[PDB]
Amino acid sequence: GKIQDSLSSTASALGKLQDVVNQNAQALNTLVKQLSSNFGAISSVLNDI
Amino acid sequence: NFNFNGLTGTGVLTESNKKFLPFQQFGRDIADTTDAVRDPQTLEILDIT
Repeated sequence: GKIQDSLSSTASALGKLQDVVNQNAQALNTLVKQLSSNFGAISSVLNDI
Repeated sequence: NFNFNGLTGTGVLTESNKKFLPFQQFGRDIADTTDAVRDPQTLEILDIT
């Protein structure tokens, strides 16, 4: 009943799994957003050039 | 394929539940993934899947 209690109220102890999805998810968003960068081009979007 | 008044892309055009105001010409959910155009003739909102 304490095990049922401690995980149905507190959300902090699930942080170990929560990091792994978050460490996955931060890499995905920064993977896509690099297309907004020019790398010294006149435009970051490809279709304009 | 589609070309709009400055912005362009390629995909399927279907209906939508999202709403606009008198000023929008563009639409993206997160991290420059353009998905929503209210058309410049019928003034009717669409999605880009």
